[PDB]
Formats: sequence, structure tokens, C-alpha cells
Amino acid sequence: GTSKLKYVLQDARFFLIKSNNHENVSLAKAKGVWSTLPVNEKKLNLAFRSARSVILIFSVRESGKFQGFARLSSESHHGGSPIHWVLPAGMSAKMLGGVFKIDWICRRELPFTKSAHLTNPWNEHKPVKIGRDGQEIELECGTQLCLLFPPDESIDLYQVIHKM
Repeated sequence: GTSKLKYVLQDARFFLIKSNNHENVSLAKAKGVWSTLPVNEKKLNLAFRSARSVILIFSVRESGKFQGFARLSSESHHGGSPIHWVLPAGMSAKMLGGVFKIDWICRRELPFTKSAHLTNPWNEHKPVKIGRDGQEIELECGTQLCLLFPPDESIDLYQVIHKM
């Protein structure tokens, strides 16, 4: 059903994550980690302490789709077991140095054509697919966007609920 999902999304905050390649999103799905640039890492760390749930909604550039969404389970941390991201051009490895732990809520894709009716008040009411990496999505838009994804019956939201 969708009732446990709605409970997880209650009063959540939402952020758009734009990845330049599929490899890093695949790595994030396998390992449960994400790294972003320091300006967004600061925003996510602040948001993590402010909200019951912080949801990252992922989209790979040029893919025309979202690739799923996940909940932050921790603030960013440094050191740790190394990741091995595929770095875009001009992108340093120390710029992606902060690592967040995430729990996937949905690993299924959603095409942008399916969210064309959703606009984001925090980005001038442009379609929610539009935004830079780290753009915050307002609560009602983010909730409805997450509700559009196909259900991921491989994930049990019971463990997610206990971390709130």
C-alpha cells in the first residue's frame, strides 16, 4: 500500500539531486551513500536536523527521468570506507568528500513526462523536473512527486519508520 509511504513523507523536506552520470546513482543504490558539492552538503546537513525526514529525489542528467528517492539517515561524514565515484570533468574528489548515508524508499524510475503537472513554488513554479542540483522542493509538490513513482515492493518501510 501507500499508507506507510505517506507516513514517512509526513512533514518531510525534499531536495532534487542531479547526477552527471548513471554510475554514481548505481553506486548510491548499491552502497546507500551519496556525496554532493560543499554548498549542497551544507544545506543537507542543516535540513537533516530540522525535519523528521529529508528526501533526496535523484535524476541523472539527460536521462529524462528520476531514478528513485531515498531518505537521509545521517549527516555527512568524512574519512570512512572510500566510495569510488566517477568524477565529471573539473570535479575534484575532495569536493565530493563528504558522504551521507541514505535509505532507499524507491529504486524505480519515473519519466519526466509523468510529473509535468507538478510545479515547485521554490523554483518560480517551474515544472519540478527543472532545477539545479540541491534545489529544495516544497512539501506538497515533493509529496505528490514521490507518490507518482511506481511502488517498490522490494522495500519494507517498517525499518525506515523506526529511524524517525
